[PDB]
Amino acid sequence: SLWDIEFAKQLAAVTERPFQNGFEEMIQWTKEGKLWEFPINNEAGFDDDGSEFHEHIFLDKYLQDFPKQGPIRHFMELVTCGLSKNPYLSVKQKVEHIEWFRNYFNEKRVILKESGIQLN
Amino acid sequence: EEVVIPKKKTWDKVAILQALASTVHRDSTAAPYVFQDDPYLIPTSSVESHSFLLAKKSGENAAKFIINSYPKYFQKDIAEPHIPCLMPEYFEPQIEDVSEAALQERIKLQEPSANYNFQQREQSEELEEATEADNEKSKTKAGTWRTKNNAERIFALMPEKNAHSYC
Amino acid sequence: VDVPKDMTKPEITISDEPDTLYKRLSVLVKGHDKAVLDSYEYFAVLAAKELGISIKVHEPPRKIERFTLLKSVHIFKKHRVQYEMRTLYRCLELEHLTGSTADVYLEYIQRNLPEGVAMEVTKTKLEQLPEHIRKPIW
Amino acid sequence: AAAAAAAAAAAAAAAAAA
Amino acid sequence: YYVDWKMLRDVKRRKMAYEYADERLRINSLRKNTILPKDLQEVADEEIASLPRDSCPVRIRNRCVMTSRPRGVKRRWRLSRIVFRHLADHGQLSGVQRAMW
Amino acid sequence: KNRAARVRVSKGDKPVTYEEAHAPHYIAHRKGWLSLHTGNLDGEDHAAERTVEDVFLRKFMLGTFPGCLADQLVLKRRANQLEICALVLRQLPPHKFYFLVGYSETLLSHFYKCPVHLHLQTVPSKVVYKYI
Amino acid sequence: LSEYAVRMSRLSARLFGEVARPTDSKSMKVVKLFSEQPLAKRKETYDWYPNHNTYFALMGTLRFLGLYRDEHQDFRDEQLRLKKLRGKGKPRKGEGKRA
Amino acid sequence: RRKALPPRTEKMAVDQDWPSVYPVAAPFKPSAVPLPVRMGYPVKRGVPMAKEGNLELLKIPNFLHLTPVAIKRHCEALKDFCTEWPAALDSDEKCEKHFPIEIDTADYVSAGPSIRNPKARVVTLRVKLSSLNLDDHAKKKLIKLVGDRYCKSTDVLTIKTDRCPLKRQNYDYAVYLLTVLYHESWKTEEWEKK
Ligand SMILES: [Mg+2]
Repeated sequence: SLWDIEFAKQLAAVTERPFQNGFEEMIQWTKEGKLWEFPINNEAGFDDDGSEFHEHIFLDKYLQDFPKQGPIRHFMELVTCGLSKNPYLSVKQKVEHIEWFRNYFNEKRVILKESGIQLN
Repeated sequence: EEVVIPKKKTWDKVAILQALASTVHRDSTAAPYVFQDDPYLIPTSSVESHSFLLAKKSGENAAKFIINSYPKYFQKDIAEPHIPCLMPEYFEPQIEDVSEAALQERIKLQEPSANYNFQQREQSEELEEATEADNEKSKTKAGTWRTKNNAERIFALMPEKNAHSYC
Repeated sequence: VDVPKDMTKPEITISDEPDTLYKRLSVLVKGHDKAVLDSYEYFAVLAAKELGISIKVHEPPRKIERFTLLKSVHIFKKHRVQYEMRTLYRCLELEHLTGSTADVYLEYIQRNLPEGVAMEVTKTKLEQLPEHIRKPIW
Repeated sequence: AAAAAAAAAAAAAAAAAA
Repeated sequence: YYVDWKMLRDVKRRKMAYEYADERLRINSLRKNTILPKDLQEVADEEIASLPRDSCPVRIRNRCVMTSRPRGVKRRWRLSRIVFRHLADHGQLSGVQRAMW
Repeated sequence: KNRAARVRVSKGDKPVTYEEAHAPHYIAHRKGWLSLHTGNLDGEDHAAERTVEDVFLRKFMLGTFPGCLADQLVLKRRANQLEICALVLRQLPPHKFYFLVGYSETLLSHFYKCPVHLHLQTVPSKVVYKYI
Repeated sequence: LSEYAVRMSRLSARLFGEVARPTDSKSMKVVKLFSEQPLAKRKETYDWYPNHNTYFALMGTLRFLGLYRDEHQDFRDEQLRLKKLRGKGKPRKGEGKRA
Repeated sequence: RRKALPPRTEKMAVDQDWPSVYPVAAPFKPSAVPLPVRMGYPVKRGVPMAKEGNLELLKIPNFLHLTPVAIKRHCEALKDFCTEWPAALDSDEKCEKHFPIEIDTADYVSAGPSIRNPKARVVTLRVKLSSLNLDDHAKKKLIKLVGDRYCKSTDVLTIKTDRCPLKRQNYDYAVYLLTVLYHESWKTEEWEKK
């Protein structure tokens, strides 16, 4: 409703005022967001999609559609260990990283069968 | 049994800043905070203070005009918390061909609002009681003879709801 | 003479959740010049004394980073200009604090921090024991 | 050579890391 | 405009290196390991060679921001040894002073 | 002969300010730095990001206040908000002073995504320290 | 080195999240490629050069609207005007060589 | 039409409160400071430059808003937000008996538009092995399970977590590792019999 916004702006016209003190300046800018959230922590405004430690450290649940006893597991376990020690990437980026190897291996099927090792 | 753990106190972001502000009251000999404290910039009379405030306001909206007119020079973001009040604003509709999408942009962004209705009614597009209620509110906010022509489009064109008609 | 009345109206509430406890809160204030650090030490010590924290303050050794550049523009390598960067450290060592007391002290400390100095805050959070380890057998 | 079997899912379920 | 055409091309090289950062990271994983058979690694060499030339991070040259000097530039300030002195001697950089010891 | 950040001595009639009257080998000894921030400390980062903004601010303020700038800017950087202390001659009327201060306080804020304070100190003329 | 010790070391890596089964040093490279952010993805690398196009265009536009004053550009314009007045200006594209 | 105004010095009251004059950080405007202060290297026949038009006085940080009277007035208003420290934990000996786990957390501040600092993700956990219910076998297994992160002389186990992007993720990861170490130090497997 536009009339609600009109009533709100009519209220704000008398609520707002040119600043009378530096403390009021900082209060207003903190409510707006310009001033930092004191006490200052380095994780304000970054929630990482509300993820937890088990979504970053344990990526074994994404390795189910791979040969369990083949060298693909030997290589994916190193890939998973590298990604799990990576604080610079979000969970979805690691999901896409695993899916890239997924589709690459499922696309190049002739080479894995020609290499002499039975891979799926 | 010997352990004593007190409770915590939860306050707002500006509660303690207001507490500090309460310790300081208004100064007697000091000029108002919005004005510069240099004597060459301190207002002398009431008309001078009003003129200085108006000149400062002219400066800020002149800057805002440049920011809105050239948004590509302010698209780069440096602050991590991504303050949204410092981003440039856009006064252009997102969709032009779709009638159902042009109205909802042009109502919130005067003459363009009526042009949107004129373009939507050209292709015999059916408008519900919610799309034109805001279009009528747009006219009621800004805007004698054109009002009757607009109001005929309110009742004659569609059986609109009375709750959105009287408002 | 014209003093406003009823100036105080804060929003303070007490929640039932037990307050977090801290054993040592270390503050490392790094700066370029010693006078600002000394004035800040006086300010912080005095502010902690009003709040009853019993701060202990010591000065960690300074760090000087020097590097060397050419003196001329095109060709002169026998003549060089050496530049220096001094970094002085102050240690505000706090003990026996609670979560809200640390929050209010850090408010009054960081909100008035100077422009040319930086601060490193190291909190030693207290915790008795997690849940799956209290007295379990697998 | 020989490989030892480690129960990762059981530990994750027990100590909230699933 | 930019300072120099060399700087112009270096910005393009950096942009395309960032654009292909993920692809090269994934291809190099297939080449830098011994577990996988070499038959797929020889093809991995082919697709990593098929990428455009300016995509590799090796082509990135660290120049000065102001004058785009390809050499004599400090990494901390991304400044040439001449502009850095021109600013420090004027005192526009904090904590920077002539070394006397 | 060293020539960096040094104004040469004339016959004895040039007016020179305190900042220009001291050679760069007097920084932190007799005169202070024109800018203060945390990027130049030991275990801190992001020095170049602030240096480029510093240079841009010097040039932008020099162009914004043409001919009325007495000395160089003092760029303070304190908790996400940057303050600009300037010494300006009283050449422009206060009406035009107040237009430009309000213009800058929003244009710079919207271009750096950080709050900007602008403080002006009006001097009758350029203050002379050494011979004139 | 014993059977008990190697089993303990294998268990330690599995519990801490490290590499469990034995791998070669040349093979640990692929672990490292994902353990940290690549060179092309670091802000210090891909954000090295500020946008001189934005800087130059913004200052030129404010000079044209009369809010910023560029003394260097004024000097260039005055010198070019004197050059065109004395008679050696910039030739049109396509007539310098043949004509 | 030029107009020059005498500064606030002539109107400053002798008993006026200075927190009302300088509540927050200010660029030290000379018209608001009645203190005649001379900063600068003097001339052989001259004197150090006065406060008017002095760039050296503007360069330095001013602590006028942090005068002792103002600090008293500010800290008195903050007493309502703080809570009282329990006297039952005055000495460390009982603190080690009641809360043996120590959590070292790092917080950082820097001037600029940016907040994110990569050093903020590191979380340290320090636990004394003398305050747990490990037996001889589980203790000797845990020592070799942890390796060099246990100090034999001081009997403290340290767990330093960096793998998680966030501080809270590093913290709950660290407590998970503590729980898993405790639970796995208790299980005697088939290969432990050799
Ligand atoms: Mg050139």
